[PDB]
Amino acid sequence: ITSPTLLKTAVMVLGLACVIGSIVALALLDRGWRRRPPRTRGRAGLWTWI
Amino acid sequence: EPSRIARLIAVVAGIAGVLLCGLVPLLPVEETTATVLWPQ
Repeated sequence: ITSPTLLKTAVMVLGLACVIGSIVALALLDRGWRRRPPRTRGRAGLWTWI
Repeated sequence: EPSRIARLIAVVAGIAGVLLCGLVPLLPVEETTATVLWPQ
């Protein structure tokens, strides 16, 4: 029947924000080596809606 | 360029996002206590 203290909550929030920050930094790093696609094939068809 | 900055952010927030999560099971909590007495 435990309950988190204030230090545990602060650490749990500030160490979860760092994960998102690092992933956003990785996303910004991926702007160099990204292999751009020809951007075609953008439809579905008929027998897929059925 | 926003490259030399992100290159170090992705490290100082990628290592401090592991060291700050590895000590979550060890931080203190507050536990409730219960005690039954007699006679009452």
